[PDB]
Amino acid sequence: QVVWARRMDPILNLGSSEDVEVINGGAVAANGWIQDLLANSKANGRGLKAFNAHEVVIPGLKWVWRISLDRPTDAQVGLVLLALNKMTNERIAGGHSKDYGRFVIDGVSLNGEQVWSQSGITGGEQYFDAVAEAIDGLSSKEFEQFAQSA
Amino acid sequence: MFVKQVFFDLGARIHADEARALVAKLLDDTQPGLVSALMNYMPASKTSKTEFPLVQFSNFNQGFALLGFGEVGAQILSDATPIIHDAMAKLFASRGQGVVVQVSSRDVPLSCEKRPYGLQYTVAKMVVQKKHEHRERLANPETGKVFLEGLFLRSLERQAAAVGMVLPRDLVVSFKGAERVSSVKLRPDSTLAHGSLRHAVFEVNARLGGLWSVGFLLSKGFGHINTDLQLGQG
RNA sequence: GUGAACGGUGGAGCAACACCUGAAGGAAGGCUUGAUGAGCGUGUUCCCCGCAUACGCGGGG
Repeated sequence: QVVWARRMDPILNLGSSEDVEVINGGAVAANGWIQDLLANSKANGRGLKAFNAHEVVIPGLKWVWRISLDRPTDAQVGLVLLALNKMTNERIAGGHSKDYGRFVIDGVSLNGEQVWSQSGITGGEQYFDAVAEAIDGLSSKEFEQFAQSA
Repeated sequence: MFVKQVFFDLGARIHADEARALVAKLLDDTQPGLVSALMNYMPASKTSKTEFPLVQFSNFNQGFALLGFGEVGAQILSDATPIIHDAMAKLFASRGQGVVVQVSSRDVPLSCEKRPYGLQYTVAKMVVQKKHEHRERLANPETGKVFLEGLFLRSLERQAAAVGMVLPRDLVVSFKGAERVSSVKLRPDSTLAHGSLRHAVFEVNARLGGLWSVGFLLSKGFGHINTDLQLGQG
């Protein structure tokens, strides 16, 4: 869908000087900004008041995601399922202010078997236990000599 | 070509001829060349030009508006706008609390195409009589009809010639009726007045695609309306 | 009658074997498609400009 979003200049939408009394310097500065944008309109410093379109996907359609692993430890799989439990807080898109990216996980397949419920993941208890033993004993030291350059 | 329309908002309605008088008075002291171009004066003296007015005032619900026909009038309007807007800003900030002056702009293109069927257009505040002979023609409908047809056709022709575009010369016009007859005044408190038609309806086989001005007193905001609104307005 | 005249550089031969371009990397962050144009006042001979050349036409405030 082509969804259209525009800007105004809201000082081109003031109208009443009682709204302008909040702006310091009086209405003369706002009128100077009016004269600035009309001088830009007759005439490359951009002002404001754009009109743009962006193509988005429609909402409510169902997608598939594939997260595969290459000889994983059970703690790594447990970390992936810990992320998949609370994926739904984050956003699978850009367009942060327009709420774009809200999603609900319909299912999660663990080598084909369905483990997803409404209250997170029901199943994969060995992976979760492995990752619970992995949060314990986790120090910043492993990250430090991972990031340290020779 | 194209005609540029500039809308000036002060929060209160002032009439187009009164705005013309008001605009001249505020800038009379400084920048006389800008005033000469805006009112279509001769470059030597105060007398206005005989030819088609490129820059004319018009009507705006919260103020007045400027019409600049062609590139020359658009440029005159383009350079005139900040000085005039600052003039209203200082004038309305001198007295009272102060009001935000609000501007708007449009660049309406002009077009015309000949069609083999009649089309209806209504014009309001239409001044038609300016000598005694036109008053003599208006007494009998048969000899006033052809005068009004020639006035409308010559108005369309002179506006097409002044804007620099070619108009087909096989156009036929027809006049149905006017709602009211009223006088206009050149200056307030003057005994002289000019007769005028109100809500006149005309039928042209061709179609018009922009702001078109017809008849006399074009610089006072008299007798022009947007045809682009009137296609299918009902 | 050229110190000439006459006279085959020939036969055979594998460039080929092996070898992962790619490991990591957020298209992002802000933004009224709603404004503008479509309705409201003047009551009779007076200043300038051209074609003419004044018998008048055109325009203009």
